[PDB]
Amino acid sequence: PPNLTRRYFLYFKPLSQNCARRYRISSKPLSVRQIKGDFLGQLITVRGIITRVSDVKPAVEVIAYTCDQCGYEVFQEVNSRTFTPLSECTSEECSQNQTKGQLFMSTRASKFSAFQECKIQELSQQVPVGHIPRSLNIHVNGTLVRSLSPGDIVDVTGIFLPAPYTGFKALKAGLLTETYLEAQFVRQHKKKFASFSLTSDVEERVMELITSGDVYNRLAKSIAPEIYGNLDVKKALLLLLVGGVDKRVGDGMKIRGDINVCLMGDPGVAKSQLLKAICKISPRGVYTTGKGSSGVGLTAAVMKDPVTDEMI
Amino acid sequence: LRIIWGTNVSIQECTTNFRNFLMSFKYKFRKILDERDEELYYIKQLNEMRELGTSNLNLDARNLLAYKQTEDLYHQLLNYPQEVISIMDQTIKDCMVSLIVDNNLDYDLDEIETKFYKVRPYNVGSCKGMRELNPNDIDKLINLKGLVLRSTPVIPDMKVAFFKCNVCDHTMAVEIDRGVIQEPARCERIDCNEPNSMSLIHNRCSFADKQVIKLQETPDFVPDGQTPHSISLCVYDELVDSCRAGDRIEVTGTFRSIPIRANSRQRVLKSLYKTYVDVVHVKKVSDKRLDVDTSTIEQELMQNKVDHNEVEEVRQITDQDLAKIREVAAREDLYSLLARSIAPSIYELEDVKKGILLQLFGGTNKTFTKGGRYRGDINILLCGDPSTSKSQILQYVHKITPRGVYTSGKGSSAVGLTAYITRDVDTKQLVLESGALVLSDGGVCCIDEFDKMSDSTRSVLHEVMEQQTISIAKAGIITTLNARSSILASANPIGSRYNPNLPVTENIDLPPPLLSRFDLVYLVLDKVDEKNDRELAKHLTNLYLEDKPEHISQDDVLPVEFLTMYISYAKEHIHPIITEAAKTELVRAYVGMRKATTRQLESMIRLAEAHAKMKLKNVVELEDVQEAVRLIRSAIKDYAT
Amino acid sequence: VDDVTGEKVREAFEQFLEDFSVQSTDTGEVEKVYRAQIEFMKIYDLNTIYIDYQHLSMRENGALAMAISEQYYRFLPFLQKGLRRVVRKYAPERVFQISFFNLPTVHRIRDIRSEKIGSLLSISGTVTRTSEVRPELYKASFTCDMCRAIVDNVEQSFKYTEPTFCPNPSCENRAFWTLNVTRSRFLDWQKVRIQENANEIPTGSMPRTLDVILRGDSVERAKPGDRCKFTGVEIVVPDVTQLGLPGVKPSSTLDTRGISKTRSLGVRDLTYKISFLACHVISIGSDEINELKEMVKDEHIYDKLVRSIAPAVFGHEAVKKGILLQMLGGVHKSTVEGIKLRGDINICVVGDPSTSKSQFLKYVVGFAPRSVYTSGKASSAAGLTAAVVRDEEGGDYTIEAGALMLADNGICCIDEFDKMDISDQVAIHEAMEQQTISIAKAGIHATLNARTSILAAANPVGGRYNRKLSLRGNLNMTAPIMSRFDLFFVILDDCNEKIDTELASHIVDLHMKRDEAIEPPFSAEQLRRYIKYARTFKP
Ligand SMILES: Nc1ncnc2c1ncn2[C@@H]1O[C@H](COP(=O)(O)OP(=O)(O)O)[C@@H](O)[C@H]1O
Ligand SMILES: [Zn+2]
Ligand SMILES: [Zn+2]
Ligand SMILES: [Zn+2]
Repeated sequence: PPNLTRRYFLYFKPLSQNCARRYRISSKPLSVRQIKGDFLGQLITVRGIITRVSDVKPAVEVIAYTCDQCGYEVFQEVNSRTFTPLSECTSEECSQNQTKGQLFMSTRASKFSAFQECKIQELSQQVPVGHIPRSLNIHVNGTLVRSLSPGDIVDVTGIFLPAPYTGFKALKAGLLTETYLEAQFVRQHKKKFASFSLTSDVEERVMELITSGDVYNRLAKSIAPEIYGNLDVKKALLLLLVGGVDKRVGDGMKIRGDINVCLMGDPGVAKSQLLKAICKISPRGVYTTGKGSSGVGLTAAVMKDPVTDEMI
Repeated sequence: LRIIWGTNVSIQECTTNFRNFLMSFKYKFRKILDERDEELYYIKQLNEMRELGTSNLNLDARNLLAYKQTEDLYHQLLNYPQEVISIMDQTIKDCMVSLIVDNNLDYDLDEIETKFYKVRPYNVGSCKGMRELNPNDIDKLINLKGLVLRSTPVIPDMKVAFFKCNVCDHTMAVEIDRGVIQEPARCERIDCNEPNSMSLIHNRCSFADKQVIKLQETPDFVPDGQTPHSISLCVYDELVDSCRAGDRIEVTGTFRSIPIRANSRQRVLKSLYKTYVDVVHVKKVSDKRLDVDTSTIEQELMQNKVDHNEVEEVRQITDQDLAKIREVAAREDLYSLLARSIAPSIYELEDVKKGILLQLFGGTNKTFTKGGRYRGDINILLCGDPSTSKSQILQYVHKITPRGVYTSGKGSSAVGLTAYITRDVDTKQLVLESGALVLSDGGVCCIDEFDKMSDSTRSVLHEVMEQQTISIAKAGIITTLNARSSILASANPIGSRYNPNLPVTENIDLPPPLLSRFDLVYLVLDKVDEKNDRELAKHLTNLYLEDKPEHISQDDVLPVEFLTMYISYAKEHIHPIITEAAKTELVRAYVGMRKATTRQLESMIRLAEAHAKMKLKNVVELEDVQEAVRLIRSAIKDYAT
Repeated sequence: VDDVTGEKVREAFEQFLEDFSVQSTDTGEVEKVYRAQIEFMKIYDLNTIYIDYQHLSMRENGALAMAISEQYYRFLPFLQKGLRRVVRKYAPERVFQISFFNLPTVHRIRDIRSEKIGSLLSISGTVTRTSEVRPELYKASFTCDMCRAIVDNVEQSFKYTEPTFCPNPSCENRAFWTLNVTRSRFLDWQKVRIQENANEIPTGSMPRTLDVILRGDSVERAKPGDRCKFTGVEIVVPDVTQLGLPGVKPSSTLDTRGISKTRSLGVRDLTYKISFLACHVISIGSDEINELKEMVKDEHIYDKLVRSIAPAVFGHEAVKKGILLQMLGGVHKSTVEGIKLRGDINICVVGDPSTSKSQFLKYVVGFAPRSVYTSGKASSAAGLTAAVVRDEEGGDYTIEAGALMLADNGICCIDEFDKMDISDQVAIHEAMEQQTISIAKAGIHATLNARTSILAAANPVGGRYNRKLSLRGNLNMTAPIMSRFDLFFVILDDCNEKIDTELASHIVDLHMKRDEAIEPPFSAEQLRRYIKYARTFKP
């Protein structure tokens, strides 16, 4: 088949509706809960949050089977999770042959492409009243596997698709389906620090920003204006975000350009608006309570992975 | 033209170019890489090795990068290493007997024609862990750096498929064909024709040796949100009993893929291929840190000897640097220059740093005929104000020491310190995991915040501070093991901001005996005054003044390398036996200092004998006792209260 | 190829056996007794001979042995045949065993690779288990599925499944068969689990282990929890545990080439473990009459025996005395009802750290015949006492060799007493109250017996023992466990400069490699035999 002559994957991305409204839609940011069944495989954009994705790993799309005797190749095709190999020689020269010399396979001629899974979880403000939200799975392949990391706003795009499960063989009525979705593109409203590069407009943004002046105290003014005053502490948070400067000893040590801050004080005065604005704006952000699951939930877990036997 | 299918690799041209590079390589990389006497870099290996009868050889990548005619060989051994090496194992015998032509020899030629040869490319182009290996670049020469968790037993594999016919007093034989066996069902038609009558025996057949190793990956860069992975691989025969728990490693190999079964029941398989690595060479040592005790590991040495595998166990030396060492030891500013050189980025902390270095010498490792052992390790404590380089010192030592683990606070337990038992995710069987205590068996065991630790975790170190032996009695496991690691750790004060006028043997939130049995402690009070503060200020600022502190090399500081190698030769070749003069100055020292127990006796001797090891004496002396008791009373600051 | 060779080996070997006879006249020229060996064997019909390697490898320069030791199994059937011939030749319902002892070399388990296959090779290790005698398929009949035609033969080692040939071959399918049980021969079996020894071990290490299997009358010479020196050949067996592992996996398949027109491929997967077998095993790990007759005649030899039992340690005579009577047991029989006693005695000591308590442990575990050092803390009682299997490897369960189950007629030296758990001291109490134990899990019940004599190690609450309070408020361990104790000791220090100086002298002299500072009246050697005399004197 022509699939092993392909030196190119494809990964779509849908429109942003800003252009669909130009000249006049189809796929809005949707829920884990608002599938409505009929949206299997239709074109879609889901938001939410990624809890846990496994590591990228390889998976066949096309076999390379060669003959010992005929010296010719065979192309065994799989799209399932599984297959059964091809051992006896059904070759084309062995067809016109008494003896049927055994064939075997390759480790390089045989096509490959990776396969990685990810779990969305639902956004809070769109859960209806009193309702415990629910989960979902996606499958990805190949190139875009590296554009996903847990803890972020996301707008996955693609298509929601089925697969073979029926429950577990007693609580059944037939035709039942476990399911998944296709990954083709990632946008996220949170731009991590390592995606930065200047251009002919964002440099203009920084320009017109710096042009006004008073830039330092202006920043520490714009930090969470919902709450009153104490510019000295808004400034200290700004500096916590900066972190500092990394320096290396070059003798087997470095030292952090990193900050650590505290705001002791009595109640009544505002305390928490700060932290919530912080984790609102800063990426790679985190809130915790004080007590509850502090035993290990601030710490490293141990878990087996669904899609592959491994101790992650 | 000669060429391989799907390949751009010639046999004989590779042989010729190999040979010409081989006849022509004379420290070229010193010239072309950089600015840095000798001649024919490689050829000496190949001249020397013959009389010693060894079928191995090591090899760089850079020397191909240096020589002219090897730049294309680089990308080809890279892509087709087992193929390029199936070539070179032949090109090597070819070059051998093309070089013997200029020589007349006693008849050693009964062997080399019967011989094989193999290579080991070790120092190669860097690779970024595991994540980089998207499937584009599977099955390629690769390099990595990390440490060990778990070792399996030996996989055998059919290597000669013996076959017993049922009749006609006839055996049969057949070998493996890309990793299978196709039993000949027939019965050797001529003598007897029974088209499926034959049997199989194992005790005849030839077996391979294969082993698998769990490894922890220790990169130099990671992305935003990273965490450890645990990878398996495969080594094969003549490499067995080399790499195990307690070792950091730089390594090489080949990344590959493989599927697995759905069951023990039929041939239905997985769309996704489990990955792995096959092994090409391992690097057990390096430059930026010293090596194992040469006494500890004797049985392993003589085993590798008997096995005729000689991949490294100890770094080797030069005589010109031996002389360099006997020169550098002649001067008398050792006892301070070592100190100034341990930590140029830091202020004085003289006795502190000196004690660090003396533990890095360790001391004495004696045994008795059957009923004694006394080990070179002295358990160390620190205490005093925060806001100093205590933690920095400790990170530094944990780096620079080869065999050691770091612990913090109350997040640790006896279970995760002595043996614990678990299950494999692949085999689903009951396999164990070694403990962080025993992993450092020989070297460093580092802790921080000793005070808040659980009394359950603090209960175990009663015995480790004496015998270097943990014991276990839990599920299916009964064995008292060895944990020769040393202890080196911080304590924090009682309360905060200190209490100058109080018995500091009570001012810690820590009881007496635990503290008294430490061989030595160091104290980090503040004593605020200029002439110690401004100097430190510039001392730490001029670090920041540069992008990295090379102009810290001023004020007489050594490099790490001559230092570490001097240390290693010291650690590995001298044995100071105790002397008579030191008795009368040690005894009175201990007794008069009692005015708090007998362990500081053992501390003084195990540290003064290290003072003797330093200066490269094969004897202790009275004087070592002097600085010993001196610096002890300086440590706890005898004069104040 | 050895169709020619092996019978020549047979001839050469039976020649070796016969040409040697009972010499050693006046303890002179050793000639080899194998003739009278099998004579004295046929006296009892045990059929189970020994061989020495030395007196074999003398003749023919041992080049005989050099290749035999690697290619044993190829010649082994022929080896036994010549014995049968010799027995036929010189002696007048026959199955046999053989063994070769006193090999020169040792290989640890790590010292065994894939070239010693079918090779005799001597290993030593340790035991943690035994298993169930189950008599084994030596010979066994079969019968035709269409007549009473019996076949009294067997495929024996593996391939235990199917003969072919029928006496009256006229059959539609002679390929398969029936069976029978009685026209058969059997022989015993036994399984252990073999284990590393401590004095040979690496770093970052577990005692790597593996299975060994017995045969024949030499069985009953196994034992749990003891070091042993085995000898046999590198038997191996299939496995599938080794699945999920990398790289490629061998697989067997019959040929379909050169013959055609005749899972249909009949494919078997093959992957194995390297177990071991044993031809013979031994328990590793006179003028003595005059020796002990001379020692006993003294009077202060009490004091000698006292002081000689921890020259490694300084003073504290009470420790010495108590430990010297601890091994000595009390007569548990002196009753009439059959309600009985915990005849032995028990110990503990207290003392602040910076003390030499653990020196005594390490001594006695470095001396004791039966003993163990353990945690005191890092242990479940499932480790002390025996947690057992639930019907694994098909066959029935087997009681695990308990750690605290051990110390039969001995000791379980245990340090770190204070940090014991709730349930472990509970179990200990149950162990001490009677001299018996009861166990259960998965419905199974147990009952065991022991007379354990503990010495162990106290650690006070803060370590500091307030001299003006009583024992209980400081000990922190409940009454019954604090009770049953014939003895308690205390070891606490103070300023005495004259004696402290000589103590430091002793300590620092100990950093003189193997000095003569420990010069005792005598050593462990005669002590152990003195104990084995004395344990059974009955006053
Ligand atoms: N200076 C302020 N201006 C406006 N609202 C405030 C101010 N101080 C406190 N509040 C209100 O009172 C609450 C204070 O809660 P906060 O101090 O953030 O958490 P906690 O009291 O638990 O530390 C907030 O909901 C906030 O809206
Ligand atoms: Zn074909
Ligand atoms: Zn035949
Ligand atoms: Zn029949």
